[PDB]
Amino acid sequence: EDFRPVVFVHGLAGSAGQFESQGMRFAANGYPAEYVKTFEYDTISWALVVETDMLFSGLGSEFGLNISQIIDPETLDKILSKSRERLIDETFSRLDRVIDEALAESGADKVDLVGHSMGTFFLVRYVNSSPERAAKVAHLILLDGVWGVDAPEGIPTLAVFGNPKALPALGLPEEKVVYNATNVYFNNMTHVQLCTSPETFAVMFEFINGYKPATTDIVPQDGDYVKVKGKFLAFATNGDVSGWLSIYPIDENGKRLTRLPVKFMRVKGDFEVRLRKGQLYEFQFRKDFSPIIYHYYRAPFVRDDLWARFLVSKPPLDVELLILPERLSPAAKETSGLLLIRYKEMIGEYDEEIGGVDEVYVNGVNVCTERICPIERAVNGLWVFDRGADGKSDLDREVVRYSIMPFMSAADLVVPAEGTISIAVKSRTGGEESFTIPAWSADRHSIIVQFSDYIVDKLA
Ligand SMILES: [Cl-]
Repeated sequence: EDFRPVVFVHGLAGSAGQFESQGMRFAANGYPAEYVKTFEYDTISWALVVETDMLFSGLGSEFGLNISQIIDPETLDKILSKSRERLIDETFSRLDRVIDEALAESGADKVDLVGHSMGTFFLVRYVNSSPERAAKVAHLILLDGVWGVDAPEGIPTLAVFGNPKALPALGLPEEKVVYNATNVYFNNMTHVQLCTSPETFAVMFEFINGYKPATTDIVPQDGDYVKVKGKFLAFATNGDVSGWLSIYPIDENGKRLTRLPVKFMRVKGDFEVRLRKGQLYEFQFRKDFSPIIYHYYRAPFVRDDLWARFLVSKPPLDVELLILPERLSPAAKETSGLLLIRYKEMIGEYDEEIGGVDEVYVNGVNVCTERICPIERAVNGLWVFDRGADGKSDLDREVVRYSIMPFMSAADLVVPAEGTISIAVKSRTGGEESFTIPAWSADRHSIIVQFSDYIVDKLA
């Protein structure tokens, strides 16, 4: 049996990340790893400059609208004043090039396209832009995005929808339906969860090949060394980010097992490295013109991953600024700053349809309350710092500066910069995950811990 390449188009504030576990699920099922292609683009210019089209009644922009608030007036003016048409020629061109180099390197003739959130809106404009394009497409998958339109002409369509409750920005929907297509609904999944979900990988595999797949678990591959091919790129705009990568292996408490790194390298966007399967690692990144030190943490690589993404904070959506006032008080040398990420909504409020709530333990305190991670917010990024630098942990006063940010939320917690910190998460879909890392100083360090979208319960 033979597979055809797949291209993945992220949604607003998204990236290849949302399709990293999917790329590995396809891998263990035969798919040669280098076939799962991700297409990244400027989610901020797209939603602002294109999706404010009347083509879907301005329905795609909704999300770029809110997130743009943080933009500097001069720079936002610059953005909107870009030519709507040229940015679509340019961009859809880069997608052609990408799809070609696909068929070409694989020998197949048709490819399968996947779209998520604003990304669905993207794909559709694309497949309907001409015949020659709709020609090079085998099947089309539209994850929890556009609805209320007819699927492209003569091209097998698949559209999956999650619980709308966790997606305010799309509104009053009685039934999400992409006409004449195969519709699948998981009313027990939230927006991004549904993109990285295993239960959603199955439906995907079947619809594009013709048969359910062997497994949907992340399979630890034979061997001692895995190949990671990631990228340090700017949040939301996905531009390449320049810096220095130092890799230090560590023990169950974040302490470095070597005095020097096992890898130190110049990075300008993309990067490749060979690492030991199942080994804990700390990714220390120093971005250009920022004296801040970034400590990236996550679960070990049980197998080749060619879609790892490390998100950096850059202009125009310099999201790290909102935390700036604080990083600057002398209080900072006494607290630690954390960013908890999980491409699977961390819910703090119960909802029958959803089925549960997660718990995120930072130093014993659970920071995934009902007022910090309500479903509406669809929390994927979570900042944990000393709000105000008062040294007091008001966990009931929601940090307001994230009100507007899509997919984020924060929480006023004090995490002592002495010894270590302990993040422990009991996922709402069963399974705990836990990390213990050095408690770095908020004055010179930022800490990014990334939870795994997939988590097993070999007993439940
Ligand atoms: Cl605030």
